[PDB]
Amino acid sequence: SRLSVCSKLCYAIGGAPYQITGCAIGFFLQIYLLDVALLDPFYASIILFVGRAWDAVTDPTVGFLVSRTPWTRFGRMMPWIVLSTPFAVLCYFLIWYVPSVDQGKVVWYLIFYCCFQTLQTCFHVPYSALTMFISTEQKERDSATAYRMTVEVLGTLIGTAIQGQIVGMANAPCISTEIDLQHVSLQDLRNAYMIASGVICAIYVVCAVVLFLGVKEQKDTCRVRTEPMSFFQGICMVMGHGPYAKLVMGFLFTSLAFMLLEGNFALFCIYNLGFRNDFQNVLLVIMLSATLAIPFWQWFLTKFGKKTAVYIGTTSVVPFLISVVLVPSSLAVTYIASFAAGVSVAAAFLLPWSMLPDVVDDFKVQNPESQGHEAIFYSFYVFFTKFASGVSLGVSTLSLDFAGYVTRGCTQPGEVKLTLKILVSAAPIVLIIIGLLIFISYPINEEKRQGNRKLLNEQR
Amino acid sequence: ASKLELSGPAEPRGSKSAQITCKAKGFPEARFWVFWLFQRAAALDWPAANFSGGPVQFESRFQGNASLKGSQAQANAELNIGALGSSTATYRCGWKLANGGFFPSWGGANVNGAAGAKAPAVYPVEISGAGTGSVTLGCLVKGYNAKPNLTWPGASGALTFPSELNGALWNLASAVTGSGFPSATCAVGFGAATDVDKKVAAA
Amino acid sequence: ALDINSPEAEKNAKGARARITCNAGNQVGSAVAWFNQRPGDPASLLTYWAATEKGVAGKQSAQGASTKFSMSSAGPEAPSLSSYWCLLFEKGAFSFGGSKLNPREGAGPQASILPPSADLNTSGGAAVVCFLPNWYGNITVQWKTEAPQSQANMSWPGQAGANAAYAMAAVLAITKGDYGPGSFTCNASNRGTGPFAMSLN
Ligand SMILES: CC/C=C/C/C=C/C/C=C\CCCCCCCC(=O)OC[C@@H](O)COP(=O)(O)OCC[N+](C)(C)C
Ligand SMILES: CCCCCCCCCCCCO[C@@H]1O[C@H](CO)[C@@H](O[C@H]2O[C@H](CO)[C@@H](O)[C@H](O)[C@H]2O)[C@H](O)[C@H]1O
Ligand SMILES: CCCCCCCCCCCCO[C@@H]1O[C@H](CO)[C@@H](O[C@H]2O[C@H](CO)[C@@H](O)[C@H](O)[C@H]2O)[C@H](O)[C@H]1O
Ligand SMILES: CCCCCCCCCCCCO[C@@H]1O[C@H](CO)[C@@H](O[C@H]2O[C@H](CO)[C@@H](O)[C@H](O)[C@H]2O)[C@H](O)[C@H]1O
Ligand SMILES: CCCCCCCCCCCCO[C@@H]1O[C@H](CO)[C@@H](O[C@H]2O[C@H](CO)[C@@H](O)[C@H](O)[C@H]2O)[C@H](O)[C@H]1O
Ligand SMILES: CCCCCCCCCCCCO[C@@H]1O[C@H](CO)[C@@H](O[C@H]2O[C@H](CO)[C@@H](O)[C@H](O)[C@H]2O)[C@H](O)[C@H]1O
Ligand SMILES: CCCCCCCCCCCCO[C@@H]1O[C@H](CO)[C@@H](O[C@H]2O[C@H](CO)[C@@H](O)[C@H](O)[C@H]2O)[C@H](O)[C@H]1O
Ligand SMILES: CCCCCCCCCCCCO[C@@H]1O[C@H](CO)[C@@H](O[C@H]2O[C@H](CO)[C@@H](O)[C@H](O)[C@H]2O)[C@H](O)[C@H]1O
Ligand SMILES: CCCCCCCCCCCCO[C@@H]1O[C@H](CO)[C@@H](O[C@H]2O[C@H](CO)[C@@H](O)[C@H](O)[C@H]2O)[C@H](O)[C@H]1O
Ligand SMILES: CCCCCCCCCCCCO[C@@H]1O[C@H](CO)[C@@H](O[C@H]2O[C@H](CO)[C@@H](O)[C@H](O)[C@H]2O)[C@H](O)[C@H]1O
Ligand SMILES: CCCCCCCCCCCCO[C@@H]1O[C@H](CO)[C@@H](O[C@H]2O[C@H](CO)[C@@H](O)[C@H](O)[C@H]2O)[C@H](O)[C@H]1O
Ligand code: NA
Repeated sequence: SRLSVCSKLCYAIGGAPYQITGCAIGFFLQIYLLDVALLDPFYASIILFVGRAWDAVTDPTVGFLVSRTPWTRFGRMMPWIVLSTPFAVLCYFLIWYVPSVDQGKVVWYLIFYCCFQTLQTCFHVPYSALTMFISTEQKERDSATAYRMTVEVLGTLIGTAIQGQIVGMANAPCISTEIDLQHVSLQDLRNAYMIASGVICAIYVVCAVVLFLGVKEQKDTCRVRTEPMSFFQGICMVMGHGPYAKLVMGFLFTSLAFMLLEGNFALFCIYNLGFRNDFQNVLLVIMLSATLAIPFWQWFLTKFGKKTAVYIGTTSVVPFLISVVLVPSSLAVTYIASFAAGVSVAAAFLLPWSMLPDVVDDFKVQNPESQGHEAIFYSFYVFFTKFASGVSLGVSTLSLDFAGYVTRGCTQPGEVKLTLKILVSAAPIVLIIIGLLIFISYPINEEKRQGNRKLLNEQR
Repeated sequence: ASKLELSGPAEPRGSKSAQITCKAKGFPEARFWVFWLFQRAAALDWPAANFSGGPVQFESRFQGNASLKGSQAQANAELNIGALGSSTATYRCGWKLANGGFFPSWGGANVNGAAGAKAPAVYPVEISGAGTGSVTLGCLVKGYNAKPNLTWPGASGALTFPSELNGALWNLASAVTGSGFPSATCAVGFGAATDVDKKVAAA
Repeated sequence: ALDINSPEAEKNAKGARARITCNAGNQVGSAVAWFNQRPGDPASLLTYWAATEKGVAGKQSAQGASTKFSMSSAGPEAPSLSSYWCLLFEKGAFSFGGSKLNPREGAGPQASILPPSADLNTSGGAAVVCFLPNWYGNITVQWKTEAPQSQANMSWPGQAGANAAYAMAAVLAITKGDYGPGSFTCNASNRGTGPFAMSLN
């Protein structure tokens, strides 16, 4: 009476349209607001900060509201998903819709990215809580989480492959300026964005229908725990631990560097590298390398340990990020640095999860009383990885506004391209170095004590 | 707020060189392209743009005629006009929004590239002798090189026509539709000491 | 350069609506700025991109996808009867077109010929002045010194604040040696189905 392969596949497929919307927004929303929606970069900085930041805020609030949801006739998590999908797809479509408003398109966009965050939060937080309701066996939950991770990585690949190849199919004319001194339309680019958003909304629905039909919740009613934002002593207990903190701050700074790269690499490809037509192929090559490098780093964490894996995995992108701003925009250099950056992306977003069970065993050895420490650690990481990435994207687009970013443009001035070189070469390398210095101060020292902590797992 | 203050109107003499200043307030001048326009009697033209911490970009019609300079130690942008003769226009210095290409703030300073300086002549043009209802009286101001001001003693029916160039001087006319005619005079005020008022007689 | 073109240099609008059209020479990608200049004042920004206003009255709206753009004044008041300019911000060389609004009135021109005075005839000159004080539309002036003449200078004011009618003064400059050609006549041609002729001998 365990989970079938079809139920785990439906639960896995239900988590993909999300990654798809995350990759589409995080790679293309800045260039949509700057070049397609024709907004002021101050307003684009406001929108890109407030959508992520407010998003992070709603995550524990929707977690608290979901944790008090009573048992209905359809389940505890399925009513939220089913009743929040058709509003989330409408808000997602109206994110990439350019309205005919005489004043205040910033208010239109602010409403959606943020409302979408609320709605998607209402789709994803019950979806993340559904792992405790699909089955009572821990091996079944681990297999369902492995299926969910595989389909999350595949939807990460698909989300830059549908939006990128659709909105890059129909280009738009560019706007010359005084620095430039001495048939496709802008409406076709907006129609391509609407077509890509309609395809992603169709995927969302289809996967929501698949998740509703293929997943049951079994009516367990045999466990009880706390809620997000109801108590905060557990967060202080997690932050009081040494390795737990070190891990969350390192993974934070590293994810902050790579989220800054994800936000501001489309504009670096369009303007600094001169790839206004073929930036989506560079993003697709990065995502293909990040998909194909995951078994490589899975083999590498067993072959050569995990200390050198996180020492060289997150820092392999450093000479390539130097080289992309130290060459005069070569195509082959761009593609080989795209492959290296995909390998480093796979390392930096895979190997902390390999580090995590050693820290879990060390925390179980340190504290015999443990309940929900992993969930509150992941919630703390998520919020910050969201709030501080919103701060970073707002600071980036505000620096573009200060430097004089011409919308579209065909050539940026030397002040804007210097800010792009800093935002893809100086600041992410600085954040990676800070995260590596936090990873140096690591008293667990990989398995060399943690296996002894596993002996403590044999003790208790 | 953000504003741009220029110099006064200038009168270069034939083939001089005229420097028009534009002092900015309310924004860093080294971040924005400060522009320089040209409004004739017809429409608006576009001489050039100047980045105060970098390059100057001209229109091909104004290369060699215009020379834009930027003093960033005095938040000032200047346009130097070389050879003239038909550059009698109004020059604006409205800077550009750094993202779009349009001009939020603006300017305005006249340039009148002519020669001569003379006192106007006033002629009381009147009716030939016919009369039907209201009478139409006139006042012709001919031969000056400034801006005049024509007036009538408390009568509001006057049409003072815009002045025109004939040779190197200006010509202007004024008309009054007055019903009764006890006495009417025409007053002309001028920048120079030429405040001559002439009565309008019959025949 | 891009040939931005505002076709109507003058438009008639009283209180209902005005649609000022601007035709670009190139597909500018909805990058058209709209400025408003009042006489004696610099140009002030009204609209940019498709329809984005800049701190102005809500009656000013704009539209246009590509190569054809419009600015709508749905509430035209007394300050809204000024000059308007459409600018491109697609390419580096920036260009303007020129337009103006006017109220609507009736018809009916006037004419009055005035001979040179004795003071002007004393100091070596003879200017015959034809005043055309009140009319609406476009008018033409023909000078006949028993022959057509093309040495006269004309001047027009704007539209009056009260009467909402235009004016015109035509001055014919003739020296004292050329002051014997017969009789001087001033003919006015408006939309009145006949020229109005004044003369002096
Ligand atoms: C040459 C340089 C190349 C640079 C950058 C490549 C970057 C991608 C970065 C990350 C994705 C990691 C994909 C694997 C799954 C990990 C979890 C994750 O993907 O991120 C976790 C979360 O903490 C961030 O969530 P996020 O805000 O990004 O997505 C929410 C969508 N939305 C905003 C609408 C609510
Ligand atoms: C922008 C979108 C923001 C999120 C939208 C969320 C709106 C829906 C809020 C529902 C959250 C929980 O909703 C609330 O749950 C509690 C659970 O005790 C219910 O409370 C009641 O139901 C249960 C079940 O019989 C009883 O045990 C309980 O004693 C009783 O008080 C409330 O009737 C319900 O209103
Ligand atoms: C799109 C944004 C909204 C996203 C979230 C949408 C789903 C929110 C959770 C679904 C709960 C719906 O709201 C629910 O309605 C029913 C009927 O009124 C009530 O639920 C209650 O109904 C019956 C009768 O009392 C009992 O089984 C029990 O007490 C409880 O289930 C509560 O009011 C609330 O639990
Ligand atoms: C799965 C996808 C399903 C999507 C189906 C939903 C239909 C989507 C079509 C877009 C409809 C919205 O269209 C958009 O609505 C807003 C409503 O404020 C309009 O905005 C209009 O009202 C506002 C007032 O609030 C004015 O400031 C504005 O001048 C005016 O244009 C936009 O001009 C219009 O472009
Ligand atoms: C829109 C997106 C489209 C996506 C299309 C759907 C993709 C198909 C998903 C196939 C993923 C297969 O997932 C596979 O599950 C099995 C579980 O039995 C895992 O197998 C392993 O799971 C865990 C490892 O954590 C171990 O406890 C277990 O002993 C071992 O069998 C594989 O590591 C995983 O690769
Ligand atoms: C397993 C489920 C996941 C499946 C996800 C989908 C993966 C397959 C993505 C679609 C294939 C597109 O793949 C991409 O296509 C474009 C052509 O349009 C190629 O682009 C190529 O052609 C263009 C011509 O314009 C040139 O810039 C250059 O010759 C080259 O970049 C890319 O090199 C290739 O990476
Ligand atoms: C699940 C896998 C998903 C794979 C991708 C599926 C969608 C692939 C996109 C192909 C369709 C878009 O390809 C091309 O786009 C342009 C818009 O820029 C369309 O052009 C037209 O779009 C719509 C169609 O009603 C019109 O409103 C518009 O006036 C017109 O420009 C072309 O008719 C279409 O041939
Ligand atoms: C698998 C399901 C998903 C398949 C794809 C579904 C996506 C649907 C989007 C199709 C694109 C429709 O795009 C259509 O094109 C015309 C082009 O004039 C646009 O129409 C526009 O024309 C002018 C342009 O200034 C304006 O009046 C206004 O902005 C708008 O009306 C609209 O953007 C839309 O009506
Ligand atoms: C689930 C997969 C399907 C996803 C796509 C489903 C929705 C398809 C609609 C996409 C194109 C929307 O196109 C949009 O339609 C709305 C009307 O509703 C128009 O909106 C306009 O409607 C009328 C004029 O037509 C006016 O009140 C006003 O000018 C404006 O509100 C926009 O000019 C157009 O941009
Ligand atoms: C460790 C944290 C990161 C540390 C390193 C990050 C900062 C690196 C310092 C770079 C020097 C900054 O100084 C900046 O350089 C640019 C170079 O285009 C120059 O910028 C100036 O010159 C260029 C032309 O060369 C003009 O187009 C530009 O309009 C003008 O502002 C100025 O000299 C100065 O504004
Ligand atoms: C939670 C968010 C935290 C920050 C919230 C702050 C929001 C404040 C609202 C913006 C009000 C002032 O905004 C600031 O002033 C000027 C004019 O007033 C605006 O306008 C400026 O850019 C526009 C382009 O759209 C130009 O047309 C205009 O000429 C220029 O002055 C800018 O948008 C901004 O530089
Ligand atoms: Na987010």
